[PDB]
Amino acid sequence: IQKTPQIQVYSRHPPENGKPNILNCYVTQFHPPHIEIQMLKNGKKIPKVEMSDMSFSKDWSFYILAHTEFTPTETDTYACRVKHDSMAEPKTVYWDRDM
Amino acid sequence: SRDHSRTPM
Amino acid sequence: GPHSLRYFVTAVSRPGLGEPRYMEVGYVDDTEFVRFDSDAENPRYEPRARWMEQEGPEYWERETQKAKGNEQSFRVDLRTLLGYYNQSKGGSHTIQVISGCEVGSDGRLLRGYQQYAYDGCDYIALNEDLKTWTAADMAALITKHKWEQAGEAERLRAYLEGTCVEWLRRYLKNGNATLLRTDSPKAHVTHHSRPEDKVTLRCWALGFYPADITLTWQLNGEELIQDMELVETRPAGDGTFQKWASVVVPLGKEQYYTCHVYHQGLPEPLTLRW
Ligand SMILES: *[C@@H]1O[C@H](CO[C@@H]2O[C@@H](C)[C@@H](O)[C@@H](O)[C@@H]2O)[C@@H](O[C@@H]2O[C@H](CO)[C@@H](O)[C@H](O)[C@H]2NC(C)=O)[C@H](O)[C@H]1NC(C)=O
Ligand SMILES: *[C@@H]1O[C@H](CO)[C@@H](O)[C@H](O)[C@H]1NC(C)=O
Repeated sequence: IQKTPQIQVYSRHPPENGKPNILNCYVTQFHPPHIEIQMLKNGKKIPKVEMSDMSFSKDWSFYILAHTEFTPTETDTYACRVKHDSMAEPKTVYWDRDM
Repeated sequence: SRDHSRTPM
Repeated sequence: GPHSLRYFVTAVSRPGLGEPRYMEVGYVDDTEFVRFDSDAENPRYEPRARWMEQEGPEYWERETQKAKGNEQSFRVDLRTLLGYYNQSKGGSHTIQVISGCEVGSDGRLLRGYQQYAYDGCDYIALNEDLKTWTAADMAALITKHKWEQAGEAERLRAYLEGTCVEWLRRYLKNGNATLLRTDSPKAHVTHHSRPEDKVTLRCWALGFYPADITLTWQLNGEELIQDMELVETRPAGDGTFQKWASVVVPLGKEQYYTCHVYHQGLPEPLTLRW
């Protein structure tokens, strides 16, 4: 029952440079449960990342949220990197401030 | 509060 | 409205790497409130919601002891299922359980449930009558027979109608400021060009609670659920949720499409245009 994870990256509030916000990486619809999730700032791992909201859907696939507080800047780039058996190489999804 | 003392599978 | 208490339990074996990982996560409605993770040093049940500060030290000690006992029961189940399915001891397998109850606005039981899965597929589940079981295959039939002989459904029913309901009522009382609140969604529309003479219109709904919400796109008063693209409602890191829905429209005709947002915190649905 191998299901490839859907990876979504988004902020709590519309991005505004200089103002505190929260960055989220929601990884969903996957199985098996073993998985590696990392949030990155300018390509460097972010230290204090909280894991929360772990649950399963009706088809038993897993869901989990990674999030951290952050203050967006004009130059800073953010992304979420995920490693799971359903994929050969790790997948990196970038935060798109204009989505 | 969680359940407990369940019958094994 | 109705409220629920749900526990998501997972046990995952890892041959050659020690004992299985065991996790329990509890929710009252759409709010995570407690958690247990066997991989944390000094594993104990921990609060995940501010209002759980209202429980005394005895609560945490008792829940931790129960979690440790449950962890051991699932370690045994993982071995038992290898036998039922005639599988090797070198592969990783997963057991999942969803357990809980739902009550109405008056606090009376509406429904109870207990469903199990093995390696991501239905295994056994308690029927709505809270008296009989539904087994998905012959392995689960062995479990069904064991549970019928042991009176497991009666034991479980007592938990669902008693303990589960009583504690859910207490959690709703203690966390009323958080659980009975309504955060209204704030919406806006983004626009994106496409290769061919068309554009993508995306409607965003932010900062709302509870999670249930409806986002739709309309044209001439007709809903476009068929041509709509969206994401499942998702948590935003602070106890609120967000969602978006999009549609592709012809360039120059974006003014004919409207986004409609329906939610508990919107006395009158929102209507947006690009
Ligand atoms: C949320 O409920 C409180 C009542 O407290 C609850 O019951 C306690 C026994 C304990 O279990 C708490 O943790 C529970 O939250 C409401 O507080 C009362 O508010 C009224 C006026 O609004 C005031 O006259 C009372 O003195 C307050 N009770 C006390 C002494 O704390 C609170 O208003 C509720 N919040 C909302 C509006 O959702
Ligand atoms: C279990 O697997 C072995 C090896 O594939 C096979 O020989 C044996 O017959 C199986 N047992 C069952 C369920 O009959």
